[PDB]
Amino acid sequence: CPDRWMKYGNHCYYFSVEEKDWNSSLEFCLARDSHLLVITDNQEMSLLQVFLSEAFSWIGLRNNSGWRWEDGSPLNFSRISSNSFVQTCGAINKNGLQASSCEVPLHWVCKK
Amino acid sequence: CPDRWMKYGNHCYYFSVEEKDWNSSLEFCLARDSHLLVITDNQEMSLLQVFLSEAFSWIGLRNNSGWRWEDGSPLNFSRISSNSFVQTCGAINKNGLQASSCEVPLHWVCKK
Amino acid sequence: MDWVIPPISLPENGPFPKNLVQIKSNKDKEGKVFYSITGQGADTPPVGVFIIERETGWLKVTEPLDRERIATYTLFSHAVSSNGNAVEDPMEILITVT
Amino acid sequence: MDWVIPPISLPKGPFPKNLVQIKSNKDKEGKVFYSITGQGADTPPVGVFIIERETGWLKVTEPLDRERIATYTLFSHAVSSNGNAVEDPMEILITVT
Repeated sequence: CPDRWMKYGNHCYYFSVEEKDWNSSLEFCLARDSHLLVITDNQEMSLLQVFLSEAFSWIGLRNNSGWRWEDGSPLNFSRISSNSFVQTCGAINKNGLQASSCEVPLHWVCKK
Repeated sequence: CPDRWMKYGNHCYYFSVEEKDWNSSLEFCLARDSHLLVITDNQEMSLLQVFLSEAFSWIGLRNNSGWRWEDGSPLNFSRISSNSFVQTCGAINKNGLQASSCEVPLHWVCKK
Repeated sequence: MDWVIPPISLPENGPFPKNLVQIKSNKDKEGKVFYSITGQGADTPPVGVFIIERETGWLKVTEPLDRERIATYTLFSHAVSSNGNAVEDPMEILITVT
Repeated sequence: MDWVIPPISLPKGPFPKNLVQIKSNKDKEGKVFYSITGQGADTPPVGVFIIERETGWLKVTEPLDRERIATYTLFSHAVSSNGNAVEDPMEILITVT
């Protein structure tokens, strides 16, 4: 994996050390031949969570006619909580998935 | 303890067979020389839940500028959940305390 | 305000639809009342998780909830008469998944 | 609709404790002032949550183990200098976990 990226299995992950809104995070990953985090299952989620704090990180999940990942796939595991209906982008911290307004600057995770 | 009441320690509990609204439940217990359940502590709440199902039972708890028992004492243990702001009477099931509209007929518990 | 909302706690299982609680407006004492619900879980994604019997007010869950992925559902119940005129303001109903 | 609500996660020591900073993007048109209402805000239990009026910093004031509410339903408001609302109230649900 490239420098500053973490290897887990057959993939490389980038945990940011600064904050960007959802759109800018998505763009940052794309510029690096990667994608804003699309979690495949509970094992991967649990592993990646060990590297997170209580602070939230953007992932490639949004409420677009239901919670679905950026690769078109609908959310089929775990659970996401929300404080307000305007929170349409998804994020993750060490405790789970939560919704946030997309304009909020948060850390983010890329996966290659 | 009177017939059909359950004895535990030096106390007698009545677990209703049918349903009544909150005021009617209160009146009933008073007519039987007792009181619609005022749970004293987390110990007694735990004791009680062993005998409850998923169905809710009325207890002597109401939201009057905050949740408090009919003896005037504020609720000082556990937690109560609610679906709607108009649910101002308290009930309990095997999983916990929940608010309900007072007009709803529910099973109830008396203690003497 | 004449809404009567029983305590709602999700079960643990079927068959579906499964009855949760019967909601009602005491305005039904003056005339026939018709019920409906809106909000996530009702008319917004996830759609149709919950439905309400228009004439009885029986709120029902339509599928095992392991099929859905949200923590809480904020529904709104509505009550109107034959002509469609509201006999209550909508009531917010929060359902938390345990 | 211009409310921006970050993800809230409840945390004892430095109270009051900041949770998140909320804002309305209407602030790019004028000075906005924030307030919150609701059980846990302006009604019993009073002051569990407070918000910094000019900045939008929403804070919790005590360990929540001292409270009995499972989920708080708060509403945020945004008004202008003249006291007129520049947004409809936003409901903010906070579950104690």
